[PDB]
Amino acid sequence: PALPEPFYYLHNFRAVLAWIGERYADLLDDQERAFIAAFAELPEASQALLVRMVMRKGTLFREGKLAYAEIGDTRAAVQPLLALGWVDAQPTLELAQLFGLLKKDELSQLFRDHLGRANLRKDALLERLQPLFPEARRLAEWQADFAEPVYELRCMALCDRLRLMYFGNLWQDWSEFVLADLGIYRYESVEFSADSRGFRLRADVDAYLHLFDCRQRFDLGEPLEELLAGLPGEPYANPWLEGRRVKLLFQFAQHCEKQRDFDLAQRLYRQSSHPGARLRAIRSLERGERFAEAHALAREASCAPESDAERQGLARLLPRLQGKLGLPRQARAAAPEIDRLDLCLAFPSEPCSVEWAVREHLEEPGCAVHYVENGLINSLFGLLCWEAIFAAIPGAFFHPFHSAPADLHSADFRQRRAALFEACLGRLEDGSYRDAIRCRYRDKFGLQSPFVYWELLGEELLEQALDCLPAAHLRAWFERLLEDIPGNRAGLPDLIQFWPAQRRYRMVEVKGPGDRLQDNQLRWLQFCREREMPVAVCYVRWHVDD
DNA sequence: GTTGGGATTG
DNA sequence: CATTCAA
DNA sequence: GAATGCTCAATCCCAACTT
Repeated sequence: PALPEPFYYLHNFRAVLAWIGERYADLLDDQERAFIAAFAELPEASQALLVRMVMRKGTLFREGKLAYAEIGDTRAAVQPLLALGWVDAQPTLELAQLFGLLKKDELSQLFRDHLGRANLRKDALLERLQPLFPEARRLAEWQADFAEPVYELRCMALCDRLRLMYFGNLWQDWSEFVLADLGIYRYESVEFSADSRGFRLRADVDAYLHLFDCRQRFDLGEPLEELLAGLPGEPYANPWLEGRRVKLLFQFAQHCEKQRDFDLAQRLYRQSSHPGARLRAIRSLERGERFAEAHALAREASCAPESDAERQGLARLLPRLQGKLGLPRQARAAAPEIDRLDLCLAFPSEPCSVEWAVREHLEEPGCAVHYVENGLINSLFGLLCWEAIFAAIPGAFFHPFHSAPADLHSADFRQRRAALFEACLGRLEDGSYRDAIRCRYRDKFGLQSPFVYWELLGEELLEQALDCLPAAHLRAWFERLLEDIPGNRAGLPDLIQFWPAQRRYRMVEVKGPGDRLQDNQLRWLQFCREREMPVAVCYVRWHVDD
């Protein structure tokens, strides 16, 4: 869609280098400063060519796929990069990499004397020929008549280290700059300290890179024996880093449980503080026929549960373990009688998921039904509390592209922000919360945020929600979300219906045939019907006339 | 000729 | 989380 | 009662599939 400067991407890259120079100046090593300075020495076209290679996929390129008009002649622009070693000409290629660079026609002809196989695909061709050609070669040693040179980028690790230093993570690309400049991504602007940055110590960057590496190798099928040997056993000082580690241990354990190695899964879950891990360790011990440990851990956990999810899970585990130890059957109570509404509806032909069906059936004159499912309540929260969620609390925002503060999932996130929350939530006690939300809605429309789904929240659903929802219910929900954000942001009922005449609402969780209530949904039903909130669960059967 | 997936571009 | 498994 | 399969559209290139 034509940004006016043909070098827009190079401009952005220079912006990141400068930014890292001022904010990270104390964290950079010798190789890094040499890279930034050397890059500043490059002629514009070689700078541009570099950034082009960095932003594309993989490290290997054919000269002809590197044509660009701002740069002109590619060979000329690449020569200064060859002199620094940041690009190899004539690298050494594994057969698979040769297969990445080459067309299937060229490859079919090249090895034609070893192909009697069949007409068959490219990946199969690679498979058949790999036991034949294990030894890597330069491109010239593969075929000497191939007339297009091939370049390999050699600085990608140092670039990824720069990316992660600027963004505080590796998932965000440099195209963040162009997508925000084009208005495809619109981020809220925070004014944060000129000393604000993602990483404090160099070793914390080093560690993020090590965990990231570990996840990569695991995803490639590496045995956990050397994976675990490589991880640190001791927990990290930096807590947000210990989150990454602890998540990784968690997935290792899940993989183990899949392999039915229950003792190791238990071990790995037990050394992780990841939310829900203790539960998975009890359940793993039970699966490993280790009942006494499972029971012990379950009693430990029930003394001081981590979450409501953990309370609910122990409620099933404990009695089954008690039974497995031959302990007396302990009396319990029935579920709090979910308030249910049965519907027998036409068979659609064709589907038409069931939630749309109930939503149609419940919509009459006078009744408005919306398929929202925790997007409306979270949105109302994010609108009211916007000014606290985006507060300039130090270390919460270090660059223009945050969709959420960095500490959003930290334990004292609310404490750090305390006043500003009881300010915002306070507007629920006077009348001002409606106006405040409508203005925040108009001001902030489209801005990326953790809790506000704008696509879902049209002006009409906003107005009906505002005038039909009690403020005290809003406060109840909003405090429940704040208490544990990541465990409570999901599970609200599929539908919500409004009767704007009498300003009334009811939420409806929809369940088709073969559908049952998840755990979080059940906790939200319990929470709602302890407030005498209007929730109902709707179970649907289909009618086929024959 | 003709789709369809993935890399690329702004 | 929406399909499969267990009596 | 429980075990498990990081968001844009428009465009260009290359593999696969028709007769």
